[PDB]
Amino acid sequence: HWTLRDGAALLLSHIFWTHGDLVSGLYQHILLSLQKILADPVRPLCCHYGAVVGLHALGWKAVERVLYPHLSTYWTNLQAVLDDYSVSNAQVKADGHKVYGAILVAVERLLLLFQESSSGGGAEPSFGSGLP
Amino acid sequence: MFLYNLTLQRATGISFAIHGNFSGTKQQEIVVSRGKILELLRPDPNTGKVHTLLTVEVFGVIRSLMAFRLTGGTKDYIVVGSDSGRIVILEYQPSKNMFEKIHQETFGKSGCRRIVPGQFLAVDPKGRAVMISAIEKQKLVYILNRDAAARLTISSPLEAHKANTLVYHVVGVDVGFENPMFACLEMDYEEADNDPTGEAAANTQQTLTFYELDLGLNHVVRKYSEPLEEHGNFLITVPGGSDGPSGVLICSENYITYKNFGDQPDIRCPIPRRRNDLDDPERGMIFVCSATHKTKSMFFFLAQTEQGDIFKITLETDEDMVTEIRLKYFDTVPVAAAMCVLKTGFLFVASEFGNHYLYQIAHLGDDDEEPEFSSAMPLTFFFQPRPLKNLVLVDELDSLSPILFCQIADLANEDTPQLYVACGRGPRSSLRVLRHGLEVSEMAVSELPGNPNAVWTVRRHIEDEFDAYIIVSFVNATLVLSIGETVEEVTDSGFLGTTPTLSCSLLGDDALVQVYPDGIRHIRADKRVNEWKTPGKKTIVKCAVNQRQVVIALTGGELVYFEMDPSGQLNEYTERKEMSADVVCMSLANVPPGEQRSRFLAVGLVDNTVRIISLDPSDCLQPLSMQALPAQPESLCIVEMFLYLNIGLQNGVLLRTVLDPVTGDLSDTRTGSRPVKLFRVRMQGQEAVLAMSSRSWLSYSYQSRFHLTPLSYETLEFASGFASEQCPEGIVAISTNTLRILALEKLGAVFNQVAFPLQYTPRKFVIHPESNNLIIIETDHNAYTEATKAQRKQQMAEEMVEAAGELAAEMAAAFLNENLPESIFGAPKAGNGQWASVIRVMNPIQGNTLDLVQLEQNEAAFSVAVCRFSNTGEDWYVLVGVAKDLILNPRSVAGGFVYTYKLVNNGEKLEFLHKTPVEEVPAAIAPFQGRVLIGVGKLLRVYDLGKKKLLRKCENKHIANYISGIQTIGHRVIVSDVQESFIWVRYKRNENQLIIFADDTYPRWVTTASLLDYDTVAGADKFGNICVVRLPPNTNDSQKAEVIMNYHVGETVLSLQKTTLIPGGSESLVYTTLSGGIGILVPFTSHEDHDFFQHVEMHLRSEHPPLCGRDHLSFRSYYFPVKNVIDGDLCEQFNSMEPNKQKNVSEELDRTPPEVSKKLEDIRTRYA
Amino acid sequence: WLVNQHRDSYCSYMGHFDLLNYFAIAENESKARVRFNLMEKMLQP
Repeated sequence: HWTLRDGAALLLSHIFWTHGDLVSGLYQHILLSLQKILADPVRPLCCHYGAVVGLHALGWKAVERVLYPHLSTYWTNLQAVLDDYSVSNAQVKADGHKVYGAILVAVERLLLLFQESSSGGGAEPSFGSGLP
Repeated sequence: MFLYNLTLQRATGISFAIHGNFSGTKQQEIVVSRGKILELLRPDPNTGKVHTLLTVEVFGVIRSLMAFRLTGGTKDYIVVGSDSGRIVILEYQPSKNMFEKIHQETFGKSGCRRIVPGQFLAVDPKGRAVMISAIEKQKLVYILNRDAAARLTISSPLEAHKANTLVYHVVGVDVGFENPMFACLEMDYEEADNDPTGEAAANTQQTLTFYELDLGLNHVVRKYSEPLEEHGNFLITVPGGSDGPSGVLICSENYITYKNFGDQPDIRCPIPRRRNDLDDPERGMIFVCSATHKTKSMFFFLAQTEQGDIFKITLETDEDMVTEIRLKYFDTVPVAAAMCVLKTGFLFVASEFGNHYLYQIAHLGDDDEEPEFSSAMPLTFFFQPRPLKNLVLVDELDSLSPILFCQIADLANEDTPQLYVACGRGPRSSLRVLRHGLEVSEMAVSELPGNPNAVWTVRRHIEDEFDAYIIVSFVNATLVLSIGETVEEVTDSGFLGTTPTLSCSLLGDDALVQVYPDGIRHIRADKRVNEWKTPGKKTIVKCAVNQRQVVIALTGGELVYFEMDPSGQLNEYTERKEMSADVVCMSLANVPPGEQRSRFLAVGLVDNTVRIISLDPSDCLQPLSMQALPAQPESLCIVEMFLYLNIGLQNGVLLRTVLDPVTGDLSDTRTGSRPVKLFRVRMQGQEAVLAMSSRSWLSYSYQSRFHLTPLSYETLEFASGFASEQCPEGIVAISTNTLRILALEKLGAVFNQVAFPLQYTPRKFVIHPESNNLIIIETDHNAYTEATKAQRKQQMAEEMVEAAGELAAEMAAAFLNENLPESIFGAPKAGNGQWASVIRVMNPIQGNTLDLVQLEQNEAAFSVAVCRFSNTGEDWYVLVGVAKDLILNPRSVAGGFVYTYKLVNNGEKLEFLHKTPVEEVPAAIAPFQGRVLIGVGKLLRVYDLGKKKLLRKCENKHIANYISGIQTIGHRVIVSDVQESFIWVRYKRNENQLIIFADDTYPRWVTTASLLDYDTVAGADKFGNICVVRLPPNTNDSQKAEVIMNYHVGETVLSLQKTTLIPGGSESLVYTTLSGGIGILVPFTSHEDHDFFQHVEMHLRSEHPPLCGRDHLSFRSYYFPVKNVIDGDLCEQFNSMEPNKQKNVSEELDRTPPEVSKKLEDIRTRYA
Repeated sequence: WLVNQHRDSYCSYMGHFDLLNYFAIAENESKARVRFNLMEKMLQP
């Protein structure tokens, strides 16, 4: 049932780039609601995974400044995977998008630079080996 | 929309091999290491055959494998180095036939990261400390100690980290009686990052750092720091102390150096060169492996170079130092990764690309004709090639070469689909054909007039190993025969076989029993006629032979039992049981030599209600129970591995039942609409069954498990065993109006193959639809051709003539007369821009070639396709791409050409027609709608047949990457990008323009693509990521493609294809891998089918951890998460669990363990 | 960044056995020469 968010995310990006800059006074409120639902540990993993591409794959101007300062919103579930618990949804599936999060950034630079690469090296080393 | 992972073939490539004693016996065995599969095998000096002991998948990438020994112990331990952040210790139990985990110590992160050890692993040969370290910044020391209970204990690793340091190789150096001593090559790169000019890159030498450990003060300190001159690769473990000096042999580039701590000067010894070598002198020659042989008399080592030359290092040691190093030419073997020398004169060479062989040492090579080479002689030596002369072919295995392309289709007149594998390496390549069944071998073919229907095999004695009488029966006649290696008609048998004999068994020690419906005549060895007449005119329908009992069945449902009296006569029971049906089958198991006799008896009836008949006199001729039957049976038998009940019917079914008076399990499999006859056969000592259908079916037992492997043969009606001097283990199978003898040498479980010699590694091949032919293109890196080698030899011959040595140069004739084979002695070809392009058409039915068309040396073929044009009629065209000026390290190309062939006589003769230039080497050609499309690099164009040049109709430039694959269909064109996942392009007919409307968000290194239907497009990956992309129905025929299933196999998959495997089932995604395994994907039908296996996957992750300590979910979801795919590899290990744990799992699922295993085998039963 | 990403890519080639197997196929070399070349390229990526 994960096609529901994929269609919503595709439409979310569609309205972001089509005409969302004419009289859009909510253009900042849509961004504001993103960290209100994501940057809080009281929410479950289902909605936490629902905002993994709603911020990164929307540009790079006001995106990198958000992803960097957070430490207690991504490292918590990374080391909470070897627990032998009930059914999960994003304990290993959310790691796919964070690897993808270092793809577009590297492509833009090929055409925080050293610190970002060093920080990503301690999280996933296969990202720089599968695609450069 | 759901998939199930199932594999049939496994990785047969050896990456790491060790030698030692792990089973506790006195016979040596080898433990091989695959990429992620642990296989155990042992040799056999008696028969020279090697059989697999146990194959368990560890679900983890193994990076190293080695062993050690304890002081005063008797059993070795297994240490496995993987990509995880933990080390494991294994102890195989021969009785349990399983690997038991001893310790599990997690120290750091897992995966293929920078700070993960596992690649390099070394131990003190005395058995006190072991070293594991990563490439950089990490060095760990584990201390092994045991208590008074003879139990091995492991302590915490020691912190010996050193940042900004590069580790080349770690080896365990044995130095007399002292602390475990370690030598390694270290490198510093601090100056390289601080010198942008480039001066720090030059003249950068490495050191040989020696580490000393203290067991009392618990510290690690660097003792020696000795810089080197040239770069090193690995060290040879040379034992010291009593036997040999305590030193190490460092292999270098074109040189070898011995270095020992103290007052030992360095020894320099150059490596010789083969006479008048055609290779580039600027190229080097290095070593790939080093074997250690521990012999009480003398010690010597073996090495291997790139050219397959074996040099033995013999040391004339002093009291403490060494004198010199000696070298000699001994043997010639193909290119191998690592070899292990075994005791009692055995040498196993484990190849890295090709088949695995097993050589036997026959001669030590003492005082040969070729002089040895040492270091004391000054000055650039040379050696002459020599044949093997020492090793012979003993054993061979069905090792699968890495596969670059595969294709499954129907090319023979039979309905069984054949599998074609294009693999190999250069001259050792072979386009082998895979067949599902066993290897059918014939020894003698004879013709017998009449209609043979039964052949018997009676031995002289029960415990003998040779036969005494063979009888062949007919519908009306019978002839007697005997075996004397001059088999003809025998006369003094004394059988009087005028009447059709139903059966010829062995009742007495050397007596035979013949069955005829006019009376039973016992044929004794002594001149005694024990003829029993049949009361009345009634006849007999079947028989039941036994070692100590005689059972018959008269017409109308009448049963008479005979008992074998030890005095010499026979008795008859005083009661006949009445039955309501007609006897259709009869069977009885053999009397156990240890026990008294058998009790369970099964009688087939038309009423389809089989009843168990007791054999004891207390309850003789009495009903016991009843069991329902589907239809009228045809044959029945009782197999003992533990007895089992087997039921055969008149149609293509095979029913199996456990030994139980009450009805139990009911397992069936398709066997045909033919009467199935089940016989008694012997293989591997245990009993087995042999059913008959349109194809012969065999079901034997292996590792306490019953399989179902059919036989590649036509319809048969009768079969029996065979045992003589020529073939101790054979099977006799009579055919239509002829006599044939079969044998079973190779086990041949699945995927038998036949080899065919080739010249270069084929890339792709296309099946000719009409004349059933193939088109094969060949290209290899640094390859030559016949013309280039011929002119090089002539130029080389002229140069030596020009040299005019002291005219006195008579070796010109000998150089051109004696030529060495390329497949076994290697290929002496060098250069940078040297290639080959061989186009060959081979008939799959035969093994010979049809035409050989060669091309220029600087030309290579990467793609081939068959196209049609509307201007011509039913003519078939062949187009082969040409590569020009390929440069590896920098990106600099020059272009290519496309060759058009007439294809004279539908794939029997090729001729040159014309040429056309292109700006880039083509990669994939796919015609559609009567025209041809060739992807020229980043530019996508549509071509058409012209007079001199291909007419251009459209041009595309939106593709900013290299096109690696083009798949076309009647509506759209699917483009497989090397960087992007998929590009969907539609080409119009009236507009004539390539339109790009959709793409994919996920970047993938797509190697190949396949089409399942109109909407689904599959794709592979360089690492083994298989995904299927579904496009929404609303597409502009803004369109970012979604993904419904993503799964990582863990091994490189280079081909995807979906077809029907066996007639009578559904299709499945059959894909092979680069390791050499074949995996299938089983689709699901109902919701509960996926739910039950989902619960099994959830339960087995916690109830059965992997052997090497690797997390199951993240290992499969390494690159991409696993979606809509259920792993069946973990479910296959359900039979390798303790019964108490299995009982708990079954009760958790509210089922029984027999039923759980039935569904596990049912998945393979349906689609395989 | 260039140094960090290069050192995280070339060093991961040896961990995978099939990636090493693929490297030994594209070139007429053995697994020994392949692992030496990647190890000698660490001096200046």
